[PDB]
Amino acid sequence: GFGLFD
Amino acid sequence: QYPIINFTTAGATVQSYTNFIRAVRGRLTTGADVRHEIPVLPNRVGLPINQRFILVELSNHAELSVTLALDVTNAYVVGYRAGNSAYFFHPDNQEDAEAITHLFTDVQNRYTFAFGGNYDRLEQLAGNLRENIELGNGPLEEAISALYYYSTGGTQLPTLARSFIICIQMISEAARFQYIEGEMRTRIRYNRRSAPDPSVITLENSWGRLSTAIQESNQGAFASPIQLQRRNGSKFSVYDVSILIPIIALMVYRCAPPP
Repeated sequence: GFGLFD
Repeated sequence: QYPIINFTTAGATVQSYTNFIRAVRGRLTTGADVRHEIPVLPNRVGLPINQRFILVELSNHAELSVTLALDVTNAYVVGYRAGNSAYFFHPDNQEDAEAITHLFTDVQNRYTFAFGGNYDRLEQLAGNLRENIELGNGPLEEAISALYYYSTGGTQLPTLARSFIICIQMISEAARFQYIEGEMRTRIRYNRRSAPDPSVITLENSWGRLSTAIQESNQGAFASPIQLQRRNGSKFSVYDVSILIPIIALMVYRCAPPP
């Protein structure tokens, strides 16, 4: 769930 | 002796680095305290000295080894040993000063730096900000060598400070954040070395505040939003623990969990 930072 | 976890930069892979970070997390936390699926580090209050530290033994392709000591209460580096010398960051208080006397007890030469290990101070000494210090397996390999050669005059202070900045991010911050672990995995996978982007820097800066906001939340809802940055530097706000469960792996103890 790293899309938060893209 | 305190628990020891080994890692080498020599032939490092995504998997070997992942195994390492997972092992570090396993020795930092007990499983007793997990909130919204996120483990909490042991409370410093009443923590017996025999449970206070873990050791990370780092080796590199140059066949050099150093051992970092991490405080279990915050996952941060407090000092290191190389051969017959050990060096400790300036302690914040008398209890911490006493605590570090229990580390590397047989070392011939013990030194405490006059400076602490916080980034603001290390960046001043390094002459560079985190945004201009490359991270990756090569940087870590180089850092281990620099730490190893400090006692004999081979390493200048700015290089020592830079080397600490590298180690702290690739070990402590990676242990604290799956996201930062992921960032280091990517660098290893592609043998790239690059400085951390704003998302990484802002997470590092916010770890304490995120820990408190999560622990003091109302059923997971933050009273006050926390501002973070995206990779391109743009700002966004976090309002709830939910979105951070995949991002933060460890929290510093701030309060008891509500009934």
